[PDB]
Amino acid sequence: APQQINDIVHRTITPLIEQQKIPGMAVAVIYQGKPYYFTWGYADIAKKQPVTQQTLFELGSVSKTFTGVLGGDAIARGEIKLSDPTTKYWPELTAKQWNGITLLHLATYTAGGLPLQVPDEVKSSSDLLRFYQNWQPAWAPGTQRLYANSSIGLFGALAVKPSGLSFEQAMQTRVFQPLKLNHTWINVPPAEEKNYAWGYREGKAVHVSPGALDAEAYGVKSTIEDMARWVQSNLKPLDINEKTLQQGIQLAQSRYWQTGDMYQGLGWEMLDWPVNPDSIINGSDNKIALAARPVKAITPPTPAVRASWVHKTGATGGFGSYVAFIPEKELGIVMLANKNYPNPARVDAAWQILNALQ
Ligand SMILES: CCN1C(=O)CC(=O)N(CC)C1=S
Ligand SMILES: CCN1C(=O)CC(=O)N(CC)C1=S
Repeated sequence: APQQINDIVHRTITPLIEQQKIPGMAVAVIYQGKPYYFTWGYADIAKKQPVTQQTLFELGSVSKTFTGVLGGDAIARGEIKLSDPTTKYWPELTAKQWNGITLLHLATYTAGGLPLQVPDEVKSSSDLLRFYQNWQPAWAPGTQRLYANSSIGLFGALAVKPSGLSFEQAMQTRVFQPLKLNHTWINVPPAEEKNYAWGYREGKAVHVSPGALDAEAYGVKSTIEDMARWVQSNLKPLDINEKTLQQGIQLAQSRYWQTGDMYQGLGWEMLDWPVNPDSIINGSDNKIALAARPVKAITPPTPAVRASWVHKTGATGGFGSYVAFIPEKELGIVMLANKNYPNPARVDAAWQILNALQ
């Protein structure tokens, strides 16, 4: 790799790992469309297993970008419309507050205050129905963005209903496989378990627990190589042969809502490039990222803007991940770690690295 890339990455990531006490980390830098890989530390401390390019990390919320793209693919297939009412795909949802709440609203956290987490008490499908039936919005639909697994999670579930496929099957066959993401999983098969890093929370080794709509909201695990390929795909959607997937990716980066200087896509979030680093750094802090904020409707949505900082932070109990890229520049980065460390530290490192290379 170019010594510039090596120095920039190492000078940035080494202190980050030290300061944040990150056990293991993998980084991919996409420079002029080509990936460059870097690994540090341990995937499994007790077994002294190092991080490698084949190490599986929990993506957490970065999963929502796959979910967004899968939804976009379903739109392109004509199987769903984002303008349709939610009740069209879930007739049992008869409570009156669901009037006027569309798939768009679910996909973009603008339904009116759906909670961050689906309650752990929800186990069966009937529990799930009861939950959404009894949910009372704090706001009118399409007025406030509140980041929520219960929102985009339900979107994912409904988006694949007409296809007849389970969410996992739709994702595998319509997204993972055509993009040759051969080491990306919703459920890690035993054959791949040896590469599945442990997460670390408070010194304890942890993996993500099963939960309602987990697959749809935070259930993807991937390697640094597949995630680099994921970024390449989202950098250059036109190079992709499957028409609907190609279109789906474009739709996922459309700008549907604005709050502050940020735009909400399907899973992906975007800002105009060049960005104010303080804005994306401070904005990633949960006190802002998880806050209720008013939205300006983008009518109609702006098609994917090449001059954008496109990104997503992700977390599970034991993992912290970040993906960012700039389509106009053929420039991107993936940061995968088996510790959930503060978002602003992730974004700061990413902007430091990409800015030096642009
Ligand atoms: C649905 C119309 N539309 C958009 O709003 C944005 C976009 O990028 N594209 C192209 C795939 C379309 S068709
Ligand atoms: C349910 C997954 N998960 C976590 O475990 C921890 C966390 O901070 N976040 C982000 C809100 C998520 S989605």
